Amino acid sequence: PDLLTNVAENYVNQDLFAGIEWRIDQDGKPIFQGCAGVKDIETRTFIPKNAIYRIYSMTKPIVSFLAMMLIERGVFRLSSPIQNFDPRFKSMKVIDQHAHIEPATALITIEHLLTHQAGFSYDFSLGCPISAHYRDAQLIEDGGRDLTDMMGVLAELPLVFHPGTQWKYSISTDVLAHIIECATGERVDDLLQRLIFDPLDMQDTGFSLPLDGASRLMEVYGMRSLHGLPALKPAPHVLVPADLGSSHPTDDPDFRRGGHGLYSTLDDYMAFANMLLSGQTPEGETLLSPAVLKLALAPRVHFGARGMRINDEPFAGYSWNLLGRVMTDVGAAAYATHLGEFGWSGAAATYFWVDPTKNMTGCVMTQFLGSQHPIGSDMQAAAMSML
Amino acid sequence: SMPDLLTNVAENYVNQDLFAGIEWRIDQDGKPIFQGCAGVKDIETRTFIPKNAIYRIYSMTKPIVSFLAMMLIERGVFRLSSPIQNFDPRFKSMKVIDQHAHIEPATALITIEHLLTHQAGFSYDFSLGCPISAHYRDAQLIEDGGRDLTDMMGVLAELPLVFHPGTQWKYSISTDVLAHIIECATGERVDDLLQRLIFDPLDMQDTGFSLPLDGASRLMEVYGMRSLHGLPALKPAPHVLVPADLGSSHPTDDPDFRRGGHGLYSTLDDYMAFANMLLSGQTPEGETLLSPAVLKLALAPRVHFGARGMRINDEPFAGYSWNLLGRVMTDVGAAAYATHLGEFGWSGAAATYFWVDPTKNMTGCVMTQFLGSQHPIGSDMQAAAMSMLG
Amino acid sequence: MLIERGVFRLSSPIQNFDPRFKSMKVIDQHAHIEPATALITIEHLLTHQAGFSYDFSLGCPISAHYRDAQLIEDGGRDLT
Amino acid sequence: SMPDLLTNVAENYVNQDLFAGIEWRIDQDGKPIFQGCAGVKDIETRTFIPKNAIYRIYSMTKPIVSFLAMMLIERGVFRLSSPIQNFDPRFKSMKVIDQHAHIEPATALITIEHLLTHQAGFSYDFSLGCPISAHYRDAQLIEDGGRDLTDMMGVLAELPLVFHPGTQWKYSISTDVLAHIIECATGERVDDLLQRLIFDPLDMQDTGFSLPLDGASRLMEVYGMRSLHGLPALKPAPHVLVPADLGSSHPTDDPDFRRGGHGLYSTLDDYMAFANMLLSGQTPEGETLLSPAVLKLALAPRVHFGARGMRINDEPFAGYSWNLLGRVMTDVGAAAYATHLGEFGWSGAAATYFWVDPTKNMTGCVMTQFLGSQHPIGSDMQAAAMSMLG
Ligand SMILES: O=[N+]([O-])c1ccc(OP(=O)(O)O)cc1
Ligand SMILES: O=[N+]([O-])c1ccc(OP(=O)(O)O)cc1
Ligand SMILES: O=[N+]([O-])c1ccc(OP(=O)(O)O)cc1
Repeated sequence: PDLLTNVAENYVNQDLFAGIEWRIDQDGKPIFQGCAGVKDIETRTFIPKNAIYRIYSMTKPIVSFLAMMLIERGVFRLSSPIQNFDPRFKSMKVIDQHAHIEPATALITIEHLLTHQAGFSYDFSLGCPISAHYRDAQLIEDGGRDLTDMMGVLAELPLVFHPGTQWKYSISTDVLAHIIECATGERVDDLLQRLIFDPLDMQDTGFSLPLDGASRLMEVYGMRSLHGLPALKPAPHVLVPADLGSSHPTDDPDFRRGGHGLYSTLDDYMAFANMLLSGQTPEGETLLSPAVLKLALAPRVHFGARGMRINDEPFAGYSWNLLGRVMTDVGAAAYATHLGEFGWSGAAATYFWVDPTKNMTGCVMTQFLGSQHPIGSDMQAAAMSML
Repeated sequence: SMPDLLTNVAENYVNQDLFAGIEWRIDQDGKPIFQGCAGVKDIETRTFIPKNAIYRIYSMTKPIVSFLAMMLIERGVFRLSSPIQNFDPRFKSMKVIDQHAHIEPATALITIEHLLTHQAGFSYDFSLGCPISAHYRDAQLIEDGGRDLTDMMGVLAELPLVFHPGTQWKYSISTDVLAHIIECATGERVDDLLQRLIFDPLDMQDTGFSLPLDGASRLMEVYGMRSLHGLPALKPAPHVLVPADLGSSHPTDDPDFRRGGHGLYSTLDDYMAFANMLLSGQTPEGETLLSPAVLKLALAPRVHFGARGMRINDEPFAGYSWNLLGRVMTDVGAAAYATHLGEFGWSGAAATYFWVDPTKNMTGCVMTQFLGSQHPIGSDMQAAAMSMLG
Repeated sequence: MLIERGVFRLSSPIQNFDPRFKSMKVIDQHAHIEPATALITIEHLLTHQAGFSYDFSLGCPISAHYRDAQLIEDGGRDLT
Repeated sequence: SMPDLLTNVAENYVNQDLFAGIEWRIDQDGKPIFQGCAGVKDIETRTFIPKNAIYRIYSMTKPIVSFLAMMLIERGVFRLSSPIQNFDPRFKSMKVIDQHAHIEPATALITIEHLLTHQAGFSYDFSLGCPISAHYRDAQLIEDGGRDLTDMMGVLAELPLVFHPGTQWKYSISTDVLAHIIECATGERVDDLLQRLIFDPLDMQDTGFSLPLDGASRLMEVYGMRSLHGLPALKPAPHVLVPADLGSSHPTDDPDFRRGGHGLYSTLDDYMAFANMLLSGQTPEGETLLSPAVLKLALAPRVHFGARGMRINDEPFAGYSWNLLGRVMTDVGAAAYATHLGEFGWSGAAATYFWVDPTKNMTGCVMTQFLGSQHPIGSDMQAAAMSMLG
């Protein structure tokens, strides 16, 4: 049966998500797709054609792919120290949970940024020795602050471990976007447009809305604590519109970030996902060589007993490569997958995957912050089970 | 023939514009042997240090409330092993948070002993890098001095600890929890218990959580830029003699203000009475406040530290272990300033400091008011006194 | 099959379906008892990593209490 | 000037309906310095505590049988290193079981020293979570008091140990094994040996495994809900003053009942005679029961514990190590109630407790009958006496 529809319709019928779209492609063509629910529960408008989503950290694989392109082109390399491009990142310090501060004993590199092993953290990180100082500095909160200036403020704060030595999901993709700007003399949104979006015909993807985008923007729900005091337990899963403050503007021509901030559509994100199966456009234009794509996808960070975790939530059987998660042990996985399946997700519950063993890609688009229901993994499992 | 190094230290500090006013006294065999004063009550006015000047002693409150706990143990109200949840069920089912966002139930009950040793897993609002201090600040545990002790404890009780009770050491709000548990166990207020069991018998008439009737004109001005409850600083505040803003954390005339870990006003003379008593457990007249057996139980080294040593916000207390009342010198060859084996006492945020040295039958106290001092005046005065007493 | 059908998932805490399994404790061979520090999941049950034992388990810190409770012995008792 | 905290403790316990009747005595320099009684013989009848009241002292039997072992060592019957299998071949070829169902041969012989230190690997029927206690209960080792010591030991000998002899510590039935090995080595009965070598010389006329002829009317009633040999409890039995059913585990008039780890009846006065003797190894008249060298051998700390400390059924004995006769205080800074370095003694299941404190030439004993007390009356009485003796 159509497990994907059953999952999505159950979520809508239980008042857990307002609206959901999905598509799964094989060999670059749709084999499953659908939608459930509405754009917004307040007026129950149907999900529009080419509906627009805040994809949050699904921005990261895109910005990471751009960095790989610049590496291939010789702009910098995995081992390049970031201080070479912005000296504000010379002389970093490292703080610990016992209030001890000392100089970093290793320089932060491009590779560290792409692997979240640089020692940065995130404003919303619970129990973190530095997240209070991120919150005070409004790093995530102040969406109106130019990328360049936000980085100056971040650069003055201590890391939470010595670069290279541990893993922690972090604001490092934003650092990467900034370093890209320093290295190229170009803005990251312009680079993304020219090198990735245009070639893949992703006309609806950017850090601001298309001129006709307002009526297509999905409403966002949920109570997650994104820049306030980190919650000691998850907020109740209730469909109430989320307040994004000034963290995520719709029409700021200078808003650009590395770790979040893109608006996209299901169709646009599917084009990016399909490309990751080969490094080419559908017409056959190369965006990244097979060699460098293999370098980007190979498992690079391996995890101990407790596995990969973010705010203590597990990613069972996953390792980290230069673009996001990668399945390295089906016997440890918590939901259907195959060896080498890779991808990432976003705070508003958007999720995608690429499964090279099946030449398969999939994406679930929805808008819920702080979900207590792992819709992304439920939809991947459903799709896997339908092959 | 040794010169007066005590006066020299105090004088230099005042002449260097580092502290406004400083008073000190060192007693031996219960009688003053060195004493002095330097500077003024306040720098704005240069009013002279009044007779019986009054100081906010902050954590020098801790040895007093700890001593009261020991008296109650001696009297059978509770024991070191008593789980605090027996007296306040709000402390049943504690959780423990870590630096990786992981929360789990505590695997051990918090006891009276844990509170007196700072091994309960509590923290403090100003603790830099702490997995929970952000939640303390949001709750305004320290900032909101007007909140009753009992109500503040209800808010604290809902927060997780930062390690499992008994398994580590971290200087903390646990003495406030102890003051509260004392009230739960006895059905009395901690300020009344302190008044009747300690202050009255020792004639400490100027000591309490609010100013005496004639106290306002005797209150020393407090200086410095330490932030007691704001975002913890990444480096020490500059040492500048500017008056400190205490907000509403340390009221002068709130008849219900009472705490375990700070909040007392006292005077040099009153505190010396307490310190001298600690040499024997008796009042000068010979009333026993605490038997020699239980005083020995309280002073014996109880928490021992591992290479890193005892630290608070990463500042070292070199060669010190912890007993039920505060610090205790356990290795002179690791000490960072003059002392003798067994020397004990504590200090307060505004740079007040005292010690008791049983090998010399000596006590010492320096009183001053500076929050966030970059100069360890307490240890400098102790070292000076040690150097002067053979 | 029920996982494939979406009834629950490997990571589902069992207490979500029967709250009698909230607040489990853990015993050891030295008589020490403490609260469990992790919730039991469907995956734990399928892998025998939940911490349960068996009435007939020799040397087990809890099998005596299973035997006293007749868990295996009392076949007539309803599963629930 | 210190008030009578001993009477206060006892009184409160009786007035709170927590214990039926309590007697205590503290001696210094071999003469009574504090003493008293509180409550009644039995709550049903409220009969007053009789003269020379008799108590089941349970594991306060252990220091007595241990002391007899030391006398026999001094006399050359055996040595600390003697393998017990030399005296009873039933203890040849022991096995060791673990919590994972694995059984293997013991890699070391059990010695006299192992039995006196509870390091032989034996356990006890009531031990919660134990790899072997289920088999002890099936065998009715404790329950069947009517079974001769010699026969019970044959049944025990067939069971595996829970660790290899010498490698760990667990409070156990090993003192019963010792009593038995004493009988094997000497060809005499342990009760006769105790009578001749210890009770007679110390004039302990009311002490033995059966009641004196006029004993029944003097026997204190025993209360409480602890289950001595049933399925071990997952949490403490409620503390309720209801008479306890001892079944046939503790007969009053069985001329062959004798054990190493429990079973003696005694009186406060008789036990104080034993305790006082332990200060010197001599009778009041000056007969040597045990030379100073061997008494020192017996009292020196012999088993040292690792962070977790000494525990029995997970209850702590904080700051205590173990010597050949029972507990010994080795760190006052880890102690959970007042004491001095070197204080030693033991206690019994029905809440009887005694201590000897060589630094004060002091002994103390509290007698009461409550099985499974949730209130540590023994330690409370010790703390009270310590507080009263400077
Ligand atoms: O900017 N943000 O609010 C923000 C940025 C990144 C986040 O992380 P994610 O949940 O992995 O997308 C979550 C929130
Ligand atoms: O409440 N307070 O502001 C506060 C309490 C305790 C303190 O700790 P101290 O520096 O050891 O006195 C410091 C400040
Ligand atoms: O035989 N018994 O019933 C028995 C034997 C030993 C006991 O151990 P205790 O509590 O240390 O006296 C308790 C009970």
